[PDB]
Amino acid sequence: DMTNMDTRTRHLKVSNCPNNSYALANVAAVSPNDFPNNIYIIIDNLFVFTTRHSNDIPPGTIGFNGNQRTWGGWSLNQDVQAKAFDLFKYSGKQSYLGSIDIDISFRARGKAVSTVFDQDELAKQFVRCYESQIFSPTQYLIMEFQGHFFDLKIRNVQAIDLGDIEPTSAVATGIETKGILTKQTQINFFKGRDGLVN
Amino acid sequence: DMTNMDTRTRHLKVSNCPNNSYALANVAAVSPNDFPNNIYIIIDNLFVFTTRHSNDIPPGTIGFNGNQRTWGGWSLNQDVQAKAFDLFK
Amino acid sequence: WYAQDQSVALSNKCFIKCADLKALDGQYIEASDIYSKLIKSSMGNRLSQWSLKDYFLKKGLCQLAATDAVAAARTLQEGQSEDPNFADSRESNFLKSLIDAVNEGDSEQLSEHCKEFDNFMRLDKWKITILNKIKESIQQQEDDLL
Repeated sequence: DMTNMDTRTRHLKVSNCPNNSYALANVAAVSPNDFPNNIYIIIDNLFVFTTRHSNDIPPGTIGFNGNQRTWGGWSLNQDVQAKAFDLFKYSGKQSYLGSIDIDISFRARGKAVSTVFDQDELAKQFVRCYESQIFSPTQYLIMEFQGHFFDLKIRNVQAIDLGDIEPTSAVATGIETKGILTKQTQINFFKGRDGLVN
Repeated sequence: DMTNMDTRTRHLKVSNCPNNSYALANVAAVSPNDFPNNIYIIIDNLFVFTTRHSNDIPPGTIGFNGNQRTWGGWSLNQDVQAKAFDLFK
Repeated sequence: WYAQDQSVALSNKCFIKCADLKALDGQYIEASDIYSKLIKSSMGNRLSQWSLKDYFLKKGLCQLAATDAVAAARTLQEGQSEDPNFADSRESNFLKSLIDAVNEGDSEQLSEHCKEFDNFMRLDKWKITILNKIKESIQQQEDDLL
């Protein structure tokens, strides 16, 4: 429930992620005194993330993993602006994800494996680990599938409203479009720029 | 002695091996609350391993090394079924 | 005390020694913070240009021995942008290659890079020492993944 929450801006320091599991969650870990639990927060009016309570991060600091700092090109100890976000107001009607394209790459070149990766299983894992989260094009993620670490970049996103029988909306590559993941989004996996994932 | 032991099925999460000696042993490290000592347990009705008491693994979780996950094609955090095994029968 | 006296050269000599003893003692983050001060104190000074490349390299090396490859990459980018002499230098290329090897978890590649760099600019005892810990960290990660 996002109806009521303190929208005041806060300047927060970027730091190393507390540990690997939180990075695998891809969620801004915040203290209870910073922001409520399980709400979408925007950072610099571009980068949206879900907040989860974390006692290991003091109030006034925001935790990020490597891929997010690659997405925004941030440094450690660099200050960022954080505010409340309301995608439903911003988009109006296109609140869901209809079709999402994901480039998959090997994080480590020496960890190339000839295994046959099931796209359905990847979609199930993406949906299982990530529900009701806001994603944008060029946003990066680290995925753990069968012990194998992958970098996922959302090359393009299509935003559709509930009730649209056909996806007549144009697929947008611009970072402006954002949507909410659902149990029916068409996930299309493409090879990464390295082109090593089979 | 395998005559008497609780055969009731458990759903356990796969996790990283606690360390290298634990992996070199190639026998499932389980908590005492999980299963007795030095008994053969089957997993998914296919993968058999010898149990050893381990206090570093909480009850309700099973430790695997990389080769075993290769054998079963499993993930970290993947849920697997574990039961008693009796090869002699 | 030299910095209070505005004697930049003597201060830099002392901080080179200090940051170097700190890196050999495993205090890599604090050594990097002194490799950073030396960098700022030496920017724009034509007399320190040769030393400046050296400082950038050492900073990255400490950041690689602290397993913070991201900071090493940032130091490389900073040096490439701020000092053209460092941009085209063998030291910058060497630091890039070391960062790439650390990211790939390939200790043998980093060894090849060290030997190549040794052929053209001898690695003094300090660089060999720090590089050996970088190697050990990569190998330990490989063994932990096994």
